[PDB]
Amino acid sequence: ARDPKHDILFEPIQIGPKTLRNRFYQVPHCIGAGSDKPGFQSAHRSVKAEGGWAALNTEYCSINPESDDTHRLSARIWDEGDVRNLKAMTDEVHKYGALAGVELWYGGAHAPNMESRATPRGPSQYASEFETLSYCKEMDLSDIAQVQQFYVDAAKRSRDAGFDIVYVYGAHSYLPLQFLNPYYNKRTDKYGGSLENRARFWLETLEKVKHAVGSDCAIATRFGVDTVYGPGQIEAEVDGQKFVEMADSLVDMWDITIGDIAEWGEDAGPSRFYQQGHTIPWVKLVKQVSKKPVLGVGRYTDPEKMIEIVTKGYADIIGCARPSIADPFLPQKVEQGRYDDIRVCIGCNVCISRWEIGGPPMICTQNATAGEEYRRGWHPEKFRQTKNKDSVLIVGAGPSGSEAARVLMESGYTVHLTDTAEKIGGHLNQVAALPGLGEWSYHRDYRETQITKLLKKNKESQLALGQKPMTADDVLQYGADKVIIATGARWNTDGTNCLTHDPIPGADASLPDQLTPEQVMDGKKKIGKRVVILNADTYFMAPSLAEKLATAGHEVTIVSGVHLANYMHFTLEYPNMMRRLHELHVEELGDHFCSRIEPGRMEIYNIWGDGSKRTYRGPGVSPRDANTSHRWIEFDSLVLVTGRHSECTLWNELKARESEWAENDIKGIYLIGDAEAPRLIADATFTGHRVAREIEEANPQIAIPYKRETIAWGTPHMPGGNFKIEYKV
Amino acid sequence: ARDPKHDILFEPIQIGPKTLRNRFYQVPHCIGAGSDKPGFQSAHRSVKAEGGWAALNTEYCSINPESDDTHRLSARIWDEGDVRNLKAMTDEVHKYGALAGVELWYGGAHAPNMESRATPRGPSQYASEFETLSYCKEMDLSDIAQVQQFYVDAAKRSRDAGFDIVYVYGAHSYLPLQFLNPYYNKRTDKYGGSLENRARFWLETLEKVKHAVGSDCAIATRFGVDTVYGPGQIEAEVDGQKFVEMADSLVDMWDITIGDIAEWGEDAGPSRFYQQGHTIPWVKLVKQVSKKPVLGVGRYTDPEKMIEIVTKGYADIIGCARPSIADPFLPQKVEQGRYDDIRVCIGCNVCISRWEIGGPPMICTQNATAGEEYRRGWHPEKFRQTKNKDSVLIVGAGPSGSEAARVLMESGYTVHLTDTAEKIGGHLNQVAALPGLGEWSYHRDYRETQITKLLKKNKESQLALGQKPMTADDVLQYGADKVIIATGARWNTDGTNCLTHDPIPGADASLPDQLTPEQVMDGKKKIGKRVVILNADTYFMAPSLAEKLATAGHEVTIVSGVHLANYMHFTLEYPNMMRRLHELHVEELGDHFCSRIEPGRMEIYNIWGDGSKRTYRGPGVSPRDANTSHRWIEFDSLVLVTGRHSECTLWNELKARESEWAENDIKGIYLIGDAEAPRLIADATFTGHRVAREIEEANPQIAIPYKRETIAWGTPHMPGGNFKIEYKV
Ligand SMILES: Cc1cc2nc3c(=O)[nH]c(=O)nc-3n(C[C@H](O)[C@H](O)[C@H](O)COP(=O)(O)O)c2cc1C
Ligand SMILES: Cc1cc2nc3c(=O)[nH]c(=O)nc-3n(C[C@H](O)[C@H](O)[C@H](O)COP(=O)(O)O)c2cc1C
Ligand SMILES: Nc1ncnc2c1ncn2[C@@H]1O[C@H](COP(=O)(O)OP(=O)(O)O)[C@@H](O)[C@H]1O
Ligand SMILES: Nc1ncnc2c1ncn2[C@@H]1O[C@H](COP(=O)(O)OP(=O)(O)O)[C@@H](O)[C@H]1O
Ligand code: SF4
Ligand code: SF4
Repeated sequence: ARDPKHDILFEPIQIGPKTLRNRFYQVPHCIGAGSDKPGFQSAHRSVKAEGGWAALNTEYCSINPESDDTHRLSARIWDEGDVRNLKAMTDEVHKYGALAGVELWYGGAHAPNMESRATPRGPSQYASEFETLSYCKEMDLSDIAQVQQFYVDAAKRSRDAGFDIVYVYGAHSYLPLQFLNPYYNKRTDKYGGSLENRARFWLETLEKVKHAVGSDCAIATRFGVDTVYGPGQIEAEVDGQKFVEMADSLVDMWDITIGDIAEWGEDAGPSRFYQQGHTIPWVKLVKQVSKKPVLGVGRYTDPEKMIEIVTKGYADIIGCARPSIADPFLPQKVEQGRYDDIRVCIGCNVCISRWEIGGPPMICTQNATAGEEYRRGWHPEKFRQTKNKDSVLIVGAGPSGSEAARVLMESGYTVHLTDTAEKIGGHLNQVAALPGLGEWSYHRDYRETQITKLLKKNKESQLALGQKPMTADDVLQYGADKVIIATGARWNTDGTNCLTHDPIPGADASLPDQLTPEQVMDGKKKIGKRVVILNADTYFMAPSLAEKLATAGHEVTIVSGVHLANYMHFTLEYPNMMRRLHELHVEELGDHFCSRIEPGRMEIYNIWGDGSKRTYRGPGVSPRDANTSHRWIEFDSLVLVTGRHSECTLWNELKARESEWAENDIKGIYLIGDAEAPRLIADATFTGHRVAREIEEANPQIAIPYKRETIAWGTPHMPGGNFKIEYKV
Repeated sequence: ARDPKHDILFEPIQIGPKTLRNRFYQVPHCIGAGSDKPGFQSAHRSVKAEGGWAALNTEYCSINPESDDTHRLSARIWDEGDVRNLKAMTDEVHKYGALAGVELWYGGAHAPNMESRATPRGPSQYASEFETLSYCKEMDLSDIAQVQQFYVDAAKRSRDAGFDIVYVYGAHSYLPLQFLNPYYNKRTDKYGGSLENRARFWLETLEKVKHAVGSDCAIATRFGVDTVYGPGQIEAEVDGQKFVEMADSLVDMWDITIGDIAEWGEDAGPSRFYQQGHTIPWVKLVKQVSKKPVLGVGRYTDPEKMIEIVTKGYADIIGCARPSIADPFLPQKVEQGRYDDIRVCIGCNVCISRWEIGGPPMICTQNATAGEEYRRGWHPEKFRQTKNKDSVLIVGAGPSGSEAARVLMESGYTVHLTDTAEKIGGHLNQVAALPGLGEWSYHRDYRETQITKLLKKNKESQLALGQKPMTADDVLQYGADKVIIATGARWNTDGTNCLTHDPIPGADASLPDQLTPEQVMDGKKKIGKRVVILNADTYFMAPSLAEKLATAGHEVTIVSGVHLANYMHFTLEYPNMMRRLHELHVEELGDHFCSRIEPGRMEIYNIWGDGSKRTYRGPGVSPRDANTSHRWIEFDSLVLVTGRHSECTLWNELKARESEWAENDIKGIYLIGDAEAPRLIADATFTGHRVAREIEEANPQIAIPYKRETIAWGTPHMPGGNFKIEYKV
């Protein structure tokens, strides 16, 4: 039963001519579908509609070809073909009684236009601080009228597509905000200077959009109320609140964010730096002066926090993006009082990293069905029930093993999950202990909670933790119909890395002065004062250990052969991470790797040290002059973060003795997660989810085909268009 | 008439059961089309078929979902949908009497599989040196059987699609090469160790493919004969030649390359480092031991060079990739003796940069129609003729103005091209003078040659160089019906940059100790010993100037607020560029920018110097602790490379006096190229080509829409498939 305190979250709220059934609102957010993958777009949004969310929005939607984000993927409302594709989403969302919204976007120079090759226009000419080679043309008065017209035309197509909510997008430093912000706007005419002038472009656009579709659609505006850069850009109590007062009568609802685009991690707060509700100080400032419904994201996943902001008058609606990805059924579970079934977002930003990389579909660390709803037919809360009585033994309870266990149990199988470790979680139990990664434990907390309750539904299922390591013989005679090996991976101990694919002479983590990430995290092995971290990995391990060690008083130097924290650019953690390492005085030696290690010292070299000229000098000799940049640096302790290797000995033994499987009535043994190949936690979780869903297929080791959303030759995107080659001659 | 010496280039050559009509062969190369953009794929290849190329190949073609290059785009031959889409290309190519080929690809860990989420397999487990977070599973004997079967199935699907040539792709360190190369292969079974064991995987695969389609298709293999890393990887005179001897009986033709994947710029040699025929020393070693037709790329654009390699026995066929993109009609022009009509590739690698970025379609600096054949209907050699007598005045003869002039003249308009400069080329004349960029001149040599020739066909047209700068009055009273302003851009002189969008206090290129790129290239202003280059641009200017000054004896330090030469990662010039700067002792100070400048000194700061923690402290106050990393550095001369701005003064005046156009019989004035917004030379060229093609449209300032190749909701990619959402429950 739902706690009566949460009843307020289920009261309807009027937004202009529309009514939200409850206070759960999915703000606009990327998923890697746009108007190019209609199935993905409709399935992902409609499951949330089924899940109870009051309104579902598309991601930023380009109003015209001159605002093309390629290589990144945005939605598009350019023509009739887009209207058709996007309607599939509004139709499916309406089916479950929810509203559908679109976020009208024009990016200025922030849009690289790599597909269209068109020229972006802006208030003044500038080179984007995000897309450094992208420049825009300064707009004259007719340019302004024309772009405003693009918005009107787009709003009209949106109504045709079935959208109930139309946004004039002014967050993440996009067009309307560029005119408002002096950082971009250097004009001296009526569209620049004073706030009245700087606000003019936005005010006129809102008015024109309202005039065109305001009777049929709710007009909302997304606004970056503070750029969080201090004086120089937008400040909430200066221009921020004043603009709200000015535009209040034209808008039906305010959707608030903070930050710009280069650092939008200030908005999409990674759990590494920000807790739930991190945006409250800025968001509440809007309610204070607005007379319209206000909402502002803040990684809300806890109903207690949700009621707090609402009853305290900080917001009227609960806007979420990531929380809705991790759990499309969040509203329903709160309504039904099923608090323990809520799959809480861990704020890892891996979903976002996909958008930033440009082009690939979204994936989620918690929800392995995100992005898979349409192409694989995986509903996050509905599982195909087994008709047989097969039992499954799962060796390893990490992200992959525990997810496979959870899905199989949900499907009705009898499962036996075992691990030598005392708790479910595998390597993730160590990872969440790294500085700032505490919330990543929700991944294992959820699986622990779920597996425990699922055990009550089938007494033949068993959970055996803190056990002795399973052996080949133990597995063969266990008596399970099928076996899933999810034994994980370990960090290399001999220097093996992606640059050479070979060990490094002198690297041995069993030595007193060398450690692996595991040895550092266990905290038993002593670590000297001067620490050198040798890195060949582009994600979080090296910087996280550097932070941990520096805060403990060690002198840290990171020698990196690959771009340090590269992947963190995509998760939006990079800027604050660099600032953190800087305040801790961590020295970084990029573009360098190690050729040999000795006790207390190592020889490093610049990776660009070979001669620039290539000459054919015959066999046995390099075609470039020798690298002579080698130099030795000393250390008290050397931490090796060179790469990982699959722990697949058990698997290898079982495979060698495959002929014995039949004799023991073993129908199949499958290898998943890091034990198959070291992966991102999200993908490790996915492999477990997949073998569980496809356990009855011919070969669960390899995935069955998924529906592909690619154009079919002979079918034009434009209704009634000619698909054939036509040269203009 | 064609020079008799070039007759040999038109002799047919037998490759297995197929015959090449001449020696012009387009090797496989990316274009950003794959199987996702069938129109782009068929049009781009067929124009070359019409241009006389004997055979046209697709780019690398994935044989199975576990070799998915997303975010990069490759062709795919996974199912019937792909066969349908790819057949569009083979049909169109056959229409012009040419053969079509497909390059079967399996990438190992080099394929990040971001769309499929599948696990790649390889000879041993390793983390790709290219995709550092991508690991593969070590293959057992059944894995090997299964992957070889993938190739067979792909080959069979290829034959169904109408391909005449089927490749087993073993270049760029892909699968077959991974088994042959000790760098990847650490196996101890019959597939590792000795050369015969290392070659086993490739040999078996070739044999199975030949057996499956060898009677209907020619079997070719692409091979990286030398990884150009010296001992440790493949060496031409060691394993290289021997593998050729072993496989010779199985292949119908050898397609040779050099280098790996991380640095394939060694293969696709940038003119900055390599001249035409740079691969010869390696390629010739193959013909030395082979009995089958050999071909090896080398940026061949000159017929004199083409006949040299053939008559000297270095190769039997002329394989080209880039030269075919710059000029789809290269073969026909040679055949007809029209040597001066050949549009020579400048080896800028901008086409390639688009593939590396991942997702965007290809563009060409020389050929503005590349990628536009299908979507815009632009044929590179056919222009729609005008039916009126309009004359067009073009102010500025740089990349944009000269291309607009060329296309207008080809279309039959009377054109008046003028510039204050002595010759055609604009800023490109200074750029080609930078160290190693000499071949970029071909862009202006081509336009100079064509314009000169086109003037002869219309005596009303005129070329006026070395003139006084055109003023608004001059333009208004000139007498032309339409005017095109192509006045270019200039580098900023006040420190204005993408980071702040404002000038830097103390920045003034008129002072004796500060210079702009133009001042450095003119070589008149004196430059002191210690030079500091302040950079905020991510392409070639800062590195090139640094090289130029260092070779001249100056002590150079580059202070960069953006990732130095980032765009060069995409053009494949980065590795050799960094080695060059290192040899020249150029110091780099990344992650730093400039707050203020004084005579002989500048104050710099670390861009990550602000506090990592964000706290709301009200208006007027920054939410982060202040950056205190500021320090002063000295210099004798400071070179400013902070950004560019459009030179649009003339345009602005004309627009202000728009009311005067009608009375002077001026129908319209258009702004193109860098004057509209600083662009890459390729896009500047594109703007000129576009206004020219659309001069008769309602508004030539804005492009008319192009055909979009996006799926239409309601049409499944799989023929006979269901497009509706279907959950597996
Ligand atoms: C995968 C992803 C992509 C995003 N892209 C958009 C976008 O298209 N448009 C937009 O206005 N905001 C975008 N957002 C930002 C979200 O709207 C939101 O402001 C952010 O995720 C914080 O909300 P949350 O803390 O509830 O996730 C994106 C967020 C996510 C998760
Ligand atoms: C735009 C582009 C993409 C490429 N992609 C491929 C590819 O898919 N498969 C392949 O084997 N080679 C690829 N290449 C490499 C070319 O096949 C060729 O080896 C290289 O460009 C050198 O030939 P050229 O000097 O005549 O251009 C690519 C080259 C270009 C120009
Ligand atoms: N022989 C074994 N018997 C039981 N548990 C094992 C055995 N070998 C490894 N494990 C357990 O398997 C788990 C693997 O988890 P983890 O490394 O997180 O992998 P993944 O990320 O693939 O889920 C670890 O908790 C480890 O204790
Ligand atoms: N007022 C003018 N009259 C004539 N030519 C001009 C005038 N202003 C600039 N130019 C010329 O216009 C040309 C612009 O070329 P460029 O900078 O290469 O631009 P783009 O790359 O756009 O073609 C330069 O050669 C410059 O001399
Ligand atoms: S990928 Fe991570 S941050 Fe994104 S919704 Fe999932 S758990 Fe949340
Ligand atoms: S973009 Fe450059 S390197 Fe590529 S085909 Fe064109 S001129 Fe050649």
